[PDB]
Amino acid sequence: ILGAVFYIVFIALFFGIAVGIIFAIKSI
Amino acid sequence: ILGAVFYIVFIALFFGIAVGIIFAIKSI
Amino acid sequence: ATLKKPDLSDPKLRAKLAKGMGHNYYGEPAWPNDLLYVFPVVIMGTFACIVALSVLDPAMVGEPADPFATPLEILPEWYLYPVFQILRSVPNKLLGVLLMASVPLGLILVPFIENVNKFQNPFRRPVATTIFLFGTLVTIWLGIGATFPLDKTLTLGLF
Amino acid sequence: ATLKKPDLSDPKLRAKLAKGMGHNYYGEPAWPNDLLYVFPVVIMGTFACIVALSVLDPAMVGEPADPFATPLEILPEWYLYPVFQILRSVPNKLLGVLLMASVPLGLILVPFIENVNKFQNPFRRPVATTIFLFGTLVTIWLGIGATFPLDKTLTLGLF
Amino acid sequence: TEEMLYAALLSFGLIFVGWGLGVLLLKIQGA
Amino acid sequence: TEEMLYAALLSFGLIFVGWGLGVLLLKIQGA
Amino acid sequence: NVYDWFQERLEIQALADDVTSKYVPPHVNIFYCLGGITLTCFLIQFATGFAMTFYYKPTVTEAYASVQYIMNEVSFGWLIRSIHRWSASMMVLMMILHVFRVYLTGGFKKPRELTWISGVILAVITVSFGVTGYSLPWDQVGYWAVKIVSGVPEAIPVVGVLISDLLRGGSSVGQATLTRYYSAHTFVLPWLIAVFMLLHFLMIRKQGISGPL
Amino acid sequence: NVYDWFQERLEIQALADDVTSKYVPPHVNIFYCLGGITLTCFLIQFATGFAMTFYYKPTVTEAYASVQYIMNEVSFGWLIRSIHRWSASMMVLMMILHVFRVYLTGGFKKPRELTWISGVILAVITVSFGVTGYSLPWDQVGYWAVKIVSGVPEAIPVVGVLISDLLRGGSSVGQATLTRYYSAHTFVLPWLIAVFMLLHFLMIRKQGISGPL
Amino acid sequence: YPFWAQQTYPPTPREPTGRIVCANCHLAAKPAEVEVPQSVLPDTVFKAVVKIPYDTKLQQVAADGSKVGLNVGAVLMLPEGFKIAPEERIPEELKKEVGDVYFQPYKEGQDNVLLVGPLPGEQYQEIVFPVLSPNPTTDKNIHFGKYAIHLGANRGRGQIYPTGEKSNNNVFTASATGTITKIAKEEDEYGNVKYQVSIQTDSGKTVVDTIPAGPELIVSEGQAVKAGEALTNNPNVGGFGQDDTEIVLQDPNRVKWMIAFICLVMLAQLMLILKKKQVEKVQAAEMN
Amino acid sequence: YPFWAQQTYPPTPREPTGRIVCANCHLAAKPAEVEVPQSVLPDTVFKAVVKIPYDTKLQQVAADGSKVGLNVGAVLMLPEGFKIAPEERIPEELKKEVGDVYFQPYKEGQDNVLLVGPLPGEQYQEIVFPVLSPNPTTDKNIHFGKYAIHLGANRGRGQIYPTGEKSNNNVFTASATGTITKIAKEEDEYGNVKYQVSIQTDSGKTVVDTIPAGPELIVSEGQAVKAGEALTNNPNVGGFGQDDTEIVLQDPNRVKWMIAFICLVMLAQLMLILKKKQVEKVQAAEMN
Amino acid sequence: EPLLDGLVLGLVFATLGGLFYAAYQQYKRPNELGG
Amino acid sequence: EPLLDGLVLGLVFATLGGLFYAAYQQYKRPNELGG
Amino acid sequence: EIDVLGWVALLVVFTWSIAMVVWGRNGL
Amino acid sequence: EIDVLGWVALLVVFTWSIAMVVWGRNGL
Amino acid sequence: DVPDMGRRQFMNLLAFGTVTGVALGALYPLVKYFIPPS
Amino acid sequence: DVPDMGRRQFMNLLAFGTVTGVALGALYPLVKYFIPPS
Ligand code: HEM
Ligand code: HEM
Ligand code: HEM
Ligand code: HEM
Ligand code: HEM
Ligand code: HEM
Ligand code: HEM
Ligand code: HEM
Ligand SMILES: CCCCCCCCCCCCCCC
Repeated sequence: ILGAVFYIVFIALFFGIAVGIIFAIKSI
Repeated sequence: ILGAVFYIVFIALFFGIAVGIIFAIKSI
Repeated sequence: ATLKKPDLSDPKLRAKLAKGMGHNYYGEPAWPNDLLYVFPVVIMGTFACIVALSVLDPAMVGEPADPFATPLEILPEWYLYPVFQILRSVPNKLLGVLLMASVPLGLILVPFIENVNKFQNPFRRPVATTIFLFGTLVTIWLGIGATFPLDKTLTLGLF
Repeated sequence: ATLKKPDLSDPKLRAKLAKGMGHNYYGEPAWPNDLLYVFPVVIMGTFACIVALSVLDPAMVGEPADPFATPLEILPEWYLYPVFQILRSVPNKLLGVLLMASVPLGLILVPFIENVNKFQNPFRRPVATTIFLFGTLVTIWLGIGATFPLDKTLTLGLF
Repeated sequence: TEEMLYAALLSFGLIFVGWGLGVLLLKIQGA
Repeated sequence: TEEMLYAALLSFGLIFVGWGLGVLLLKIQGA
Repeated sequence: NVYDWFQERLEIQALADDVTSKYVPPHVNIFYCLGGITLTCFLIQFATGFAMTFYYKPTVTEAYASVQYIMNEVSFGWLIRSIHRWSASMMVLMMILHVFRVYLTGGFKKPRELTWISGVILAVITVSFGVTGYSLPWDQVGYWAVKIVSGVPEAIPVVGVLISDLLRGGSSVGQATLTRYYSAHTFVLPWLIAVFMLLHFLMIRKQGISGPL
Repeated sequence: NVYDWFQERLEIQALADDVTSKYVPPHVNIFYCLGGITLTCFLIQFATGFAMTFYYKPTVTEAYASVQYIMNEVSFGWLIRSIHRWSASMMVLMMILHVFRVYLTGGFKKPRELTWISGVILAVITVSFGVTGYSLPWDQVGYWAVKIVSGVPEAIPVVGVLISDLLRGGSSVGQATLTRYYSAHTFVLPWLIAVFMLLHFLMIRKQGISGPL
Repeated sequence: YPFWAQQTYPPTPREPTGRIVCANCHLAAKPAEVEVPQSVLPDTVFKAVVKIPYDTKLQQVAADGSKVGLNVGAVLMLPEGFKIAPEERIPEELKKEVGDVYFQPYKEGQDNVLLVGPLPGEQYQEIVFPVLSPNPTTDKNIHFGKYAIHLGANRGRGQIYPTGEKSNNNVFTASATGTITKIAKEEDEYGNVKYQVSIQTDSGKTVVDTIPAGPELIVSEGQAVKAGEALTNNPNVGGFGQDDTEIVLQDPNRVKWMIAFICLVMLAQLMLILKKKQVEKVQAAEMN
Repeated sequence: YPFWAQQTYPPTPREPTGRIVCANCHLAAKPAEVEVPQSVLPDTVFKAVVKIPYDTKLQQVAADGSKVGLNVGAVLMLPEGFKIAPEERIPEELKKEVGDVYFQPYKEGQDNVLLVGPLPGEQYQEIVFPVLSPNPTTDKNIHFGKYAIHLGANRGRGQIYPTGEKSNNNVFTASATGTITKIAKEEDEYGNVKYQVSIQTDSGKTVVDTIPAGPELIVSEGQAVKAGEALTNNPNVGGFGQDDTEIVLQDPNRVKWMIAFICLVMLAQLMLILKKKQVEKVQAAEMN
Repeated sequence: EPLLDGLVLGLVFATLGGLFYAAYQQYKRPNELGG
Repeated sequence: EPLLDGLVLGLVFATLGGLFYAAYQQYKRPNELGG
Repeated sequence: EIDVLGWVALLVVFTWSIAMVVWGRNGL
Repeated sequence: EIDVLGWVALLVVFTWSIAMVVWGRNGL
Repeated sequence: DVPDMGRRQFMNLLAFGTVTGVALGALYPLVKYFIPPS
Repeated sequence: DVPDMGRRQFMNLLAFGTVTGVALGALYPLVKYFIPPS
């Protein structure tokens, strides 16, 4: 259960970083 | 001295074999 | 998506296509798209997973060798379970050795046996596919069997 | 004698000749004349000589290692005599190490130094040849020197 | 036989997560 | 320093013997 | 200029031209990585393998203690050996999956059967790596595993005992066995797998990938 | 037909065509064999070297006795070790003569300087083979020779002791040294010399022989 | 009993084959399990759960011949450095979970090998061990890494005593061959019950196989069936069992550094893919 | 003497460095050589020639101080299995060449290590050793192969006795520092000649360096030159010397098989060249 | 090593499934030169 | 190993001589493309 | 409970690798 | 005196090799 | 609209920089391994 | 005048036969080496 939460937060974090960087690079 | 004799006989032998085989193959 | 079609107006390519080749003359460019940008991802991915596994689940050190004490519960590594199951179950040892040798040697014959057919897609060749799935099933079955005691090794503790 | 002349009517060959290449496009055919019939002779000759030497003059077995007993008369193999002579004679150790390193590194510079000249024949380049012979002489000299005692190692028991 | 289960389910399952994720990024950029 | 002498003289000398021999065979066949 | 310097002599451009002339067709999916991942696992084995030769001692009195020494005393030794233990299993697994992808894509059929054969040979070589490696620690499992596998060939009627006696270096398992096995694990198999990987890769690069489905 | 079988797939004829397209010019005399003779000596080392790994034991308690065992008990072992002792010297000698022929024929000048460099590297590697091999018997000469050469790097002011400590695996010469040296002699140097010989030969086969005089 | 192992086998409970001397008297074979965390940080209290399951509503033959329940006992071999946690370092719920267990080391200076039992078999179907992990930082003889754990668990009465003589919880057999004639129970009021079984003819013969009382009987009268005939039936309903497992004495720095590395890898991968995406554009602006 | 080596060094004459204990008393250094065949067949008598050269017409200081010639002595270490040939297996000329040498083993069961001397230095400038090679066929502890031989040869009187005290064949030195005053030879008719040399002043001092008679003198009167001043000159004219060599205990089968192989090789080479010659013709018939 | 065995079985089944899926996907909609 | 040293010196001098002879031989009578 | 994060890491790299490989080559 | 023949052999192969190499390629 | 010369090198540096990071990170423990224990 | 097809194979056999001889001769002791001592 705990590991699942951590997993979600981890992938969500790096996913967010990805979607962040792409738009950061795109719209600039 | 002995080794020199042996050397001469050895090379002479194989030289003779060479000159032998060449003519044996050539003139046949 | 970065794509080059096959140049079917080039006899050199057609000659290869007829020979079952030339399939690296069309598609996306291998360099830099795949080789420079994607292969490293695979490498680092592999290395990363292996490192993580190594850290979390490091190698153990067993007890020193005793030639006068035969262990209980003695197995090889997983990829030898099927072979191991065969060798201990089959009474005739030479038969078992042959059966073992049959694995790589038989595999060497596969290409020559299936040259009858030209197809690649498993769906366009269901006999071979059936035999393959059967083989796989028997393999895993023997594999699991290797771990059970000799009594219930084949029956697998079922029938 | 089985000989093919250079085809100087072929731009591709001339382009190589200008670049200092294409020298394997003329002469006797490499196959089968040399590769199939002469190379084996060289191989078997080499092997034969080494075998004869091995039989007549087999390898010895020295006395076991004693870390508390430094041997008298302790040398490396011949190809290290010159280097060995340098290292023990030169008082400053770092200097000696540099002098040792100077051998392979200096050799690496040879091609770039002598690119000034295009000639290959030693007679058409007497400076380099003189320096080379000098080097060889100094090398053999040091080599022999390595075997003599440190007192007469350089003077070589002469002057 | 508990570590084996975890290993199996996860090694089999997270592949589809990664897959879907990749597809998701593809959809986000619009290929 | 006797084996060394033999080795030197012979290793240096017999090369010319082999050489001359080869030339001799060449002359015998007539190239 | 460096490029000109190299190009003047070795025609370096010939390489770059060949690498960029290659294309990857649409039917090449992720499973086509499995071959290259099997390789990646081997390079790791080569690195970590090599490293362990700097501390491991192939003697019945020295081995077990040397493994301990790598695990307990050598810097990151535990990590090196752990990687070497994992990446071997992974190599074998990725090789099996590679075989699956090859078979279920019909890439083994004409004109690529030599690649398949060299592959089978490679597999036998990798299993050999595994088996020989397994016994180097000279712990209980390794010793009793070697003692079992070494005896199998005896079933052959004419030349079985000879083969076994060659494998263990004698009638029984002992120092000779460990020696021969270590030689096999750290010298023979590397060169063999190298050669057959070279042939594998040359043939593949020669003919290219198999067609679509 | 076999030729057709192979030709259909790997275009075998491409090889034979390349081998027979090559010619050897008049200025190529007997001394041009020296390179190929240096190689022939190495292949012998590889064979006899490998063989001795089946009986040699790289431990301070086992080595000397194992060498004795090869000399006195192993079939033809004395011949194998003798060949290995002679053919090493011969390799180094033939390499020197090869260098003579190269220099005094100006084959090192443009555009073949990379071949020369790779050659120098090869020479350093061969000398390394020699040095590391020399101490494996772990007799008096070998031990005291290693003890001398290992200490040389200490003269470097910043990183000498590190280098030496890497070479002997510690502050003094002992088992670690023998281990590292054996690894070096039977694993590292073979792969290195292989690579650099490969490069040497590729460049030579690429550019061909140097011109006449 | 677990202490008879100490008595009969002072140095160690485990034999070089890994069989555990317990089996030398408890000849039956029932399952047994040991559960522990996959990893533990140094200087940490954790749970090691032994499991010795058996049909709770199933009784056995008592020493006198009665029908009493059965107790459980076990030996647990933990890695070097591991030991029972001090009563002060054990939390409430765990302390409650453990119970009135009397963990007993196998001998002086071997606190990692622990004997347990006899304990009530109904309440202790599983036995909780409160264990404190060692600390490589303070003990330089301890290292991080993976280590084995060995369980030897048992339920029910044994079949052989330390003296050598058998007990009344196993089958008995005939002597040679000859007519049986008697079935009695020449019981004293000092000693307990027995059972008489005679032999005769074939070669004289007049020997009697007087056996304890407890097992059943499947022999009536007048037979001669070799030597080894099961005439008493097997009354045993318990048995010994082994299980091995592994535990990782883990260093957190080791883990967190790994995590860092992984994050770096993922970052790098991401950047590479982004670069490819950047190139995908440039290439698309040169199609036609 | 060679036997004082046995006395002072029972186990072996050679030290782990390979120095030979002989040098511990014969402090001078003169050359020495040992010659043997490069190879020998098993069970064969052969010559091992020791050479201990020195200026024949050059005399040394005698024990009493006189001028007598000098004798030669040597220790020779041969490989295991080698020994002096039985007088019956030695031919005439060799037997004559050897002379009245009394080859003496270093100790019981060490017949390969042989002591020699003192022998007359004028006639034995070189010393012939008649040696019989071992036979691996009959002695399974002996193998064919290459083996070392160690020589330790000497001529002239030593400088130190087994008891420790010095002799009259080396330089003497002063004690500390102070005025010398005397040069006499307080000789008895029981003992031999001596030489008195005194010391004084600087710090009291009245010590005398009474030295044996034999060496020369380069000090007259009234000096004080530290401690170690060469005042006696070096009378030694001999010295110890070492030489090592190698011998091959050769198996003839080993040789003859090699010869066969070589012949085969030469045959093969010849045939290959002939084939090339055959091809040279075929190729020449397709030029133009 | 239960973990290993779990990984093996999981990856094997996943891989096989993926391969048959890849085959079927091309079976229904043949790419250019599909065959 | 005196034999080795003898072989070394002999072969070295012979080789050098042979090389200079080969150079001189071409020096006097240049082959085609001699240079 | 850093160990949990430890395993989660392995899982996340395993996932992310497939994710990035897929996104990279418009995966399958 | 088989040893003498033994060395003679070495000498004869050394000579004959050069001889055959030379004769083979019209040597130098 | 279109990425100029400078913007490419930025992504190059960004990617291969991190990759170099991972390379060094991976290569660092291997160097400490080969240095012998004191 | 000119050697026919058959006469070539004769020299082939003659040469490569002897070479094979030397190969086997050289290869034979190496096999006995790898068989362990009793
Ligand atoms: C260490 C073991 C092996 C390594 C490193 C390896 C490596 C590779 C690589 C990198 C490729 C390029 C294509 C790809 O990855 O999909 C490949 C293709 C191939 N492999 Fe392997 N392989 C190994 C074992 C095997 C085995 C066991 C087999 C068969 C039993 C095999 C048969 C093939 C075939 C037939 C191809 C070409 C298929 C096609 O063209 O579509 N290889 N291999
Ligand atoms: C150049 C290549 C390789 C070298 C130099 C090498 C070297 C070594 C060394 C020195 C050891 C002893 C250390 C130990 O016992 O842990 C070892 C063990 C081992 N090797 Fe390798 N290895 C190589 C490749 C491989 C490959 C390809 C595999 C399997 C595919 C493999 C499997 C093993 C195994 C299973 C062990 C023992 C495992 C253990 O100790 O727990 N090795 N290797
Ligand atoms: C997305 C990742 C990958 C894909 C799609 C893939 C697929 C392929 C394909 C289609 C081929 C055929 C080559 C040709 O037609 O010329 C091939 C060959 C090969 N690949 Fe991979 N693979 C991948 C990963 C890797 C990795 C990570 C490595 C090494 C680290 C590798 C090494 C090789 C080698 C050595 C060959 C030999 C055949 C050749 O050179 O053409 N691959 N692979
Ligand atoms: C194991 C060591 C070496 C081996 C096996 C080797 C092998 C070879 C071979 C077979 C050739 C073909 C031409 C010939 O044999 O004459 C060659 C050419 C060449 N070698 Fe080496 N060699 C070695 C070391 C060296 C060294 C030490 C140098 C320079 C210091 C060197 C520089 C060259 C050059 C420049 C060529 C081409 C010269 C030309 O084209 O005329 N090699 N080598
Ligand atoms: C794959 C290549 C090689 C392998 C596997 C190998 C292996 C071995 C082994 C196992 C030994 C120990 C046996 C002994 O001490 O005699 C040894 C010794 C030795 N090696 Fe090698 N070797 C190789 C190549 C070379 C080369 C190229 C040289 C020099 C150019 C060389 C020089 C030596 C020397 C001088 C000894 C000790 C000599 C002696 O014992 O008298 N080796 N080698
Ligand atoms: C008469 C005997 C020999 C002669 C005249 C000779 C001379 C040469 C020449 C001129 C080259 C230049 C190659 C080119 O231009 O393409 C060369 C290269 C080479 N040779 Fe030799 N050599 C001889 C013996 C040998 C032997 C016995 C071997 C191996 C057993 C050998 C192996 C090589 C190798 C590996 C190269 C690399 C360069 C290439 O492949 O072109 N050679 N040699
Ligand atoms: C070493 C681990 C051992 C464990 C964990 C163990 C466990 C037990 C337990 C729990 C009981 C009582 C069961 C009940 O009353 O229902 C028991 C009784 C008994 N054990 Fe053990 N035992 C061990 C070793 C041994 C040894 C070494 C012997 C003999 C040498 C032995 C022989 C017996 C016998 C004969 C009884 C019953 C005696 C009676 O009831 O009068 N066991 N054991
Ligand atoms: C081990 C080999 C030795 C040899 C071959 C050797 C040889 C000789 C010879 C030939 C002489 C007589 C020379 C002459 O009269 O001109 C001599 C005398 C002498 N030796 Fe040695 N010696 C050896 C060892 C020793 C040892 C071990 C010692 C003392 C421990 C020693 C101390 C002396 C002394 C003091 C004399 C002369 C004593 C006197 O003249 O009163 N030598 N030795
Ligand atoms: C099933 C693996 C057995 C490995 C036996 C190794 C024997 C040592 C010599 C190496 C031979 C390897 C041959 C592999 C084809």
